[PDB]
Amino acid sequence: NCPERELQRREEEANVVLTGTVEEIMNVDPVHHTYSCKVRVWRYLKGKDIVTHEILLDGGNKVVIGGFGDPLICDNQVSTGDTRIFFVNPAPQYMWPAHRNELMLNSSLMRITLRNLEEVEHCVEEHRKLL
Repeated sequence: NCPERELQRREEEANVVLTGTVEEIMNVDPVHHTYSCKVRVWRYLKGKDIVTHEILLDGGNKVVIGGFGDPLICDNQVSTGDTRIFFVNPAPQYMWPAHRNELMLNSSLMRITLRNLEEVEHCVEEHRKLL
């Protein structure tokens, strides 16, 4: 078993949460031993406004996500054609230019099922109620 933070904590530590399809595996980051992929976004579950103002989208619905293969994350691998729920954050400036204009994976990838979609949306809405 691989220890994973509670859903509550994960939603809290990820400013952007989206669903999408892996279209292409891109380059490797030899320093952190991770890789990036081009992902066609379907819908945002959180942080859509953050992506709109800080990321230059390709073709209007495609983004690059990096950090796959990270040892700190339990479910961290993908192949072309995979569909998942991604918990990510825009890459900080100190990770530029290697990860410039990329969203970085923050916690385990989740499969696309209505149960997962419902639970994640609820956790996002609850955290928003404290507002």
